[PDB]
Amino acid sequence: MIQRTPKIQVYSRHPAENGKSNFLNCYVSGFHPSDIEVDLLKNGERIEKVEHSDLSFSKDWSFYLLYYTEFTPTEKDEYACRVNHVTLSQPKIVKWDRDM
Amino acid sequence: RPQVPLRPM
Amino acid sequence: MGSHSMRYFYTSVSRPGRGEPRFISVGYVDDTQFVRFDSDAASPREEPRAPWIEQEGPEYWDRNTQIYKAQAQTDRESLRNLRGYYNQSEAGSHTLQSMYGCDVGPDGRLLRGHDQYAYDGKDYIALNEDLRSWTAADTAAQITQRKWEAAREAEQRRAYLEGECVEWLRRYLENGKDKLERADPPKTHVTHHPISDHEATLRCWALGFYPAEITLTWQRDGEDQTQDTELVETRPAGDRTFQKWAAVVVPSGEEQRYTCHVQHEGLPKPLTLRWEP
Repeated sequence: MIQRTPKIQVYSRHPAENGKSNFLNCYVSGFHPSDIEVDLLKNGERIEKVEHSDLSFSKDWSFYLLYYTEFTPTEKDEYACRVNHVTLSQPKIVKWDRDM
Repeated sequence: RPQVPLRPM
Repeated sequence: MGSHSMRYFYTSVSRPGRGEPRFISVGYVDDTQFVRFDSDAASPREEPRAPWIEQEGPEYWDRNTQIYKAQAQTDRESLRNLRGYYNQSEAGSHTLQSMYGCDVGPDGRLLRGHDQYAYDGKDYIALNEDLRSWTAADTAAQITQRKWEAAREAEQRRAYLEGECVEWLRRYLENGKDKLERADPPKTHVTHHPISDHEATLRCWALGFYPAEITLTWQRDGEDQTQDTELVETRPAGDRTFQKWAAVVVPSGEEQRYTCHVQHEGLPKPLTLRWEP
């Protein structure tokens, strides 16, 4: 390593309530170098209107970024974040748990 | 306001 | 402590054979991002990322855009010189990062200045806190140190951090004052999360707070439960506020002997909150 693998959190901006406007967030942090691939998935498929913040970094020089999209949760719509980075064997995938 | 760039490394 | 900070974060990444290094800047007051610049934009210019910097007029934006366009060229030379010093090939991608700014106290005066650099994710060179000397990480950065000592460049850096940085931050605090000088306390609660008649997780939430600095901790009759807590690292909501939670698996039936404790600058008094059945 002079390449750190990204930590990944998936979470909503507001406490989820089904059939109510929200934002799905994928926070990737702690990674180096700065090239990284983030997709937000719904039921396994790629959401196209996705935005991310400006590229920044922590005092240890590691980068971070928030990927986000408007959405409306439902009782079992399955949302997740898929992340590729040169430190990973293959894309890393994190399901959205509305309790975390 | 950012700083005016200095000499390169 | 009525205390504030301004920081600029630069990243340049080379991409050999594919045109020049990409240069990206972001600017923060405290934990509020307020400006960006991206050399790959169709018309690269500094742009507002907070509503209170918009009140600066087009001359302010032009000037900073010129700064960034010049810094980009400077970081490209740097990248070129770095590759040479480390005896690296012309084909690989490399990263030069810069971070600089000031911390000031409630009196508005300079507490500490910062100006330092990293190559490929590792410390390269930094201005020491006296703002008159350098620390170099290895023999390659001593080559840079010798150049910058010969030119007395620390004098120019000092002038910026003591003279400029400080007054710009005051200006921005005055423009942004109800968003920058106000803390937003965490809205909080405790959720019950039973895993069986075996266990039960008390997850404790702090949502919607600013600034990011916080402390969430649990107790068992008083005693800190450091070993037996899962804590997420603090994370952006995306609306300029932050979130964190802290969880703990507690033997099923003993939940109400446990108390979450929240500390944050936005609350007069620390909170000792419990699960609501």
